[PDB]
Amino acid sequence: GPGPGSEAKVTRSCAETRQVLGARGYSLNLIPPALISGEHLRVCPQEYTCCSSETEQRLIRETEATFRGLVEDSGSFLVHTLAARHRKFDEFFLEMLSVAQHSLTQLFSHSYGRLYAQHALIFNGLFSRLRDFYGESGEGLDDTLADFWAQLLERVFPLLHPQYSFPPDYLLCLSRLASSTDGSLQPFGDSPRRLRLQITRTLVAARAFVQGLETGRNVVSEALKVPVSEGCSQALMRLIGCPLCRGVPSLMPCQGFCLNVVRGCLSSRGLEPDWGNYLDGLLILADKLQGPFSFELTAESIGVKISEGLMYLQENSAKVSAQVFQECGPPDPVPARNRRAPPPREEAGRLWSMVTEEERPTTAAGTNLHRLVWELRERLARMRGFWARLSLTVCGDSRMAADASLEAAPCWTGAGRGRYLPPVVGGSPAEQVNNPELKVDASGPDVPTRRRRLQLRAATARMKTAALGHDLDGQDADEDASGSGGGQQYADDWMAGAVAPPARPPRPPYPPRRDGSGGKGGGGSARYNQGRSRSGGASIGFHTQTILILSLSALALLGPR
Repeated sequence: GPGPGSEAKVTRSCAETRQVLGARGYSLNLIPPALISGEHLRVCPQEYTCCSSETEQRLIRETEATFRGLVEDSGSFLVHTLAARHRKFDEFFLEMLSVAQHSLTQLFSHSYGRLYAQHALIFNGLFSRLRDFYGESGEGLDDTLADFWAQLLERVFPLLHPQYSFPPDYLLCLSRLASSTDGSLQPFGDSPRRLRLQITRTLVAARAFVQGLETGRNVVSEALKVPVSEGCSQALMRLIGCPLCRGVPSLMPCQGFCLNVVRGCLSSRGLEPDWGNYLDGLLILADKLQGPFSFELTAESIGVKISEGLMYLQENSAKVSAQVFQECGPPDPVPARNRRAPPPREEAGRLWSMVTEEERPTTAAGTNLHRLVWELRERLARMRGFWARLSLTVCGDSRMAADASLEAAPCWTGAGRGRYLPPVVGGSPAEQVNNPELKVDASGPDVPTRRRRLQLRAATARMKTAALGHDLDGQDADEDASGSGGGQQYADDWMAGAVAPPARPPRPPYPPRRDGSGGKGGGGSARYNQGRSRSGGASIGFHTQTILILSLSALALLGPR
């Protein structure tokens, strides 16, 4: 194949190797000027060499460091963007929570006057619980939304009818009436039904999205904590450092040889098949938050849904009075007057009024929401192939080292030169079992890969279910249904140690695993500890999150006390 021209030089000259590695800070006395009268090579073929064993080991470490730099920088970007998506999403929610709250204060102070002003804490208290629910700390928002209307009927009604006496029996009656006469649509119309349904189902869809982004952030952050195997460091030495130790720095690796080496180095790709399903859960959910579960629309609509209920309260005041002064007790005599009511009192200070509507935010607020869901949708989708791109990037960079040539021309194949022909395996560790250059047994994926793969699926199920507007009190079904899911299994370490008269610290006979371990003390889900297990106990380390708890058994040795 075609390639660049070369200068005639002494065959396998190690002086040239010294020029290349001396620039990297290698001690010059570790590299002879000509091939050493020994082989000294263990990872590279065992032949005469320019590398002392120290030089060979330095190259293994240097190539491993170069490898890690290309993976970690691309991972730091993904972690950074996941944090950026998270922060940007939360800031508009916090903003609209505050903007709606002020606009409601302006709306109700003028439209309802003292009826609102004396009770503003109740209306603003709701907003604090909208935020607490968003953070999963105030999940009892549904009861807060029910109590909101009970408090209003208890406290606004006596101000509408202040001629009547309201002992606590009537006040408590008014608070109960709201729950029984909302069924008849009298004290607030159907507004309580509108308010309670829209807010809760929108917030769980948004909360699921926040939880998903955090799940991804923590999945990727620990995926980079998967160590580089010693087999990878040796395969990387075969990739780059070996022809240099043979005194030929011009030979650089075939892309197909490289891809197999790098794919074997990346066991973290066990996260990949659930990474796609996890991002699909976010993407479907993101589309739902654009309109029917748009929180920014919901936030403003709170004002209208409450104002409608308070208008029904004033309109149906006579109808509510008919219930209050029969169910709570008889009417109070009052100094009612006939003929004509007095004219209303006016104020010397200019009074103002305003009206809110259930319209989506406009101009900058509307376009920021539109851009938010565009940035969330495109950036998440593009990073779906991240785990595959890790393998392609490292070997694309290695191709460009020899950009003046093609693999049609001879390239380095680990132990020699030519064109690489064996196949390149796919992704996940399952395909790395078939890897011809760096074989990896898929039976033992790394701990972050095992634990975080589970988290991706749990998030997937919740986000797709919440996309329907379903509460997050559902299940981890992959059918978006109420069927049960998750569970997993756990094992523990039983230990025994006499408390008295001997004071022996606890030690296992054996940890009873699913199979009972060597002591055969198990039954699948059952775990048994046998033998001289007096003064026994157990240590349980949960596998889904690092949590460790202890227990003890009342089997103290005691002796002939």
